[PDB]
Amino acid sequence: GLVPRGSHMSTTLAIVRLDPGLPLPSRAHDGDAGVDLYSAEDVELAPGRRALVRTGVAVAVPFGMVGLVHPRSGLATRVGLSIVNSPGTIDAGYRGEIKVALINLDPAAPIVVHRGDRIAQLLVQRVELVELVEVSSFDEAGLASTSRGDGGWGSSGGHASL
Amino acid sequence: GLVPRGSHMSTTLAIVRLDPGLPLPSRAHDGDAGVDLYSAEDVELAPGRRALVRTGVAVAVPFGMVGLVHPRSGLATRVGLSIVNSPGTIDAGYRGEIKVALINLDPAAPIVVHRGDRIAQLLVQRVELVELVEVSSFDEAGLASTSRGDGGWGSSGGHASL
Amino acid sequence: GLVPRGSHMSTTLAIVRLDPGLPLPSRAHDGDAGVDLYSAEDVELAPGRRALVRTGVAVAVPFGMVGLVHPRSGLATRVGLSIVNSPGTIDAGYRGEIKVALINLDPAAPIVVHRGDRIAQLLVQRVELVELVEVSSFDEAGLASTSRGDGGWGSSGGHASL
Ligand SMILES: O=c1ccn([C@H]2C[C@H](O)[C@@H](COP(=O)(O)NP(=O)(O)OP(=O)(O)O)O2)c(=O)[nH]1
Ligand SMILES: O=c1ccn([C@H]2C[C@H](O)[C@@H](COP(=O)(O)NP(=O)(O)OP(=O)(O)O)O2)c(=O)[nH]1
Ligand SMILES: O=c1ccn([C@H]2C[C@H](O)[C@@H](COP(=O)(O)NP(=O)(O)OP(=O)(O)O)O2)c(=O)[nH]1
Ligand SMILES: [Mg+2]
Ligand SMILES: [Mg+2]
Ligand SMILES: [Mg+2]
Repeated sequence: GLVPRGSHMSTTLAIVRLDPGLPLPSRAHDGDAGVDLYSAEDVELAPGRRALVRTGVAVAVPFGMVGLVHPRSGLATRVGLSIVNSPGTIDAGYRGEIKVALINLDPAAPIVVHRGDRIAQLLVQRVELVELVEVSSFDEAGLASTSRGDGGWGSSGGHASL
Repeated sequence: GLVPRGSHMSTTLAIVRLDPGLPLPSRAHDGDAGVDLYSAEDVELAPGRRALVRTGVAVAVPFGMVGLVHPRSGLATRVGLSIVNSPGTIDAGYRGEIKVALINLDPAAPIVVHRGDRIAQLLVQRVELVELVEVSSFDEAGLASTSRGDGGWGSSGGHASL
Repeated sequence: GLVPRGSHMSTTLAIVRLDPGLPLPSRAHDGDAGVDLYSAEDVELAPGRRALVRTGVAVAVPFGMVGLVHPRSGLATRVGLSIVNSPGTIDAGYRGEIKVALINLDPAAPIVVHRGDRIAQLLVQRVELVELVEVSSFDEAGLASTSRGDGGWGSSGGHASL
């Protein structure tokens, strides 16, 4: 129960298990970035299909932070599982159930998810709650020219298509 | 106009409305992680098709930060809308128009986007501007062994496929 | 070799080039959020197919941070290249090779990746290593009501489908 001096600053996350039959989300290994979310339900996804899957939890992301729902890498490579809105963006004011928009990006093999499978991971990070300052031009804001300028969308090269 | 003591530290984001006919991006609710980006154009996406869509804004993400373009959850589940390069990564030096690489992941129904629809959200976060230190092995860097080791890509289990 | 007073706080990332024939990952422009990852191999992706591609590097993300593998925007729009598990989540304890789960989201044109192409970018950010506090209800935790409440999944509108 002792908070190591190292962890004095670590953030608490209130969580409600809407489905008490599932374990609390946990990190697979010390230092892992996210806690794994469970599926509360059985669902089968044919190739190309998506589903909105309940995780059985609600959280209270602190004000000034964001929760982020990321796909797991193993299911992504092994069976083509993804998340339509990845990274899913959990707002600090949200008090509903976290759901995951799973999608089967494999062309031929269905994906079967069972209740209690670990289907995604939840990260928590600080976010800047931006105050927009509208300007007529970045010059007017007295901003210096930058190296990148308006270069984007492959401008630096690195593939034959670019 | 008073900055609450709580918000003293909040980050300003210079923004140019390249399309002045669109509202400034805004947070839907207090504490929300992102501001919603508008489409500056009408575009129809057949199943499987993608488009590079103008948002009508340019921003100056502060040095030491990153802008992040995330899909909205409702369009993702309701109509299969996604973003090919999600999360889109807006560099601090970028001064061009923010564009969104929308894609229709539904197998059968086209997606119609109208000018003035909210099609994505923009977050701003700090980023570590990494100094790489090349080493011959993590041992040489005197790094301690870790629990995870070289485990990845589903190593912790949690689905029948893994 | 002088660390500018401005960069005193900048984070070092230990890296092993498992494939020494590839350049170290680098930022395309000052201030860019990520370093570009190379492919260590040649791979051809037919429409809809995915592959697990080696980058030739291993890193040691600091404890309290996360590495994030993001797609590049140019390949995403030009040829439909994406990443199945985007954003890929590199844990601080991981000492294996970084791999990228590339996928071809174009319906008709194959994507050819050559060894030495820049196929993704790696960001490093702080992460909150969450301590979960289970509560019976957010009321019990004495949390105030929020504007958003349980609204999600398009609740704020902004498209005809919502
Ligand atoms: O969703 C996005 C992503 C990028 N961009 C712009 C801003 C960003 O700084 C720039 C380059 O983004 P990436 O580095 O993610 N893509 P890529 O490496 O292909 O382009 P470049 O070669 O210019 O770095 O493109 C957008 O407008 N929207
Ligand atoms: O794009 C990625 C993502 C993950 N990885 C490696 C490093 C990360 O620490 C490890 C596990 O990532 P995930 O936790 O996102 N996937 P999963 O939960 O399936 O694997 P594990 O069960 O090992 O945690 O896989 C990559 O090499 N590239
Ligand atoms: O993966 C996710 C993403 C969002 N959500 C919930 C929490 C988040 O606060 C809420 C809204 O998320 P978005 O803002 O990303 N989507 P959208 O803009 O469509 O919904 P809203 O109009 O309610 O903001 O939906 C999930 O449960 N899982
Ligand atoms: Mg994992
Ligand atoms: Mg929203
Ligand atoms: Mg780039």
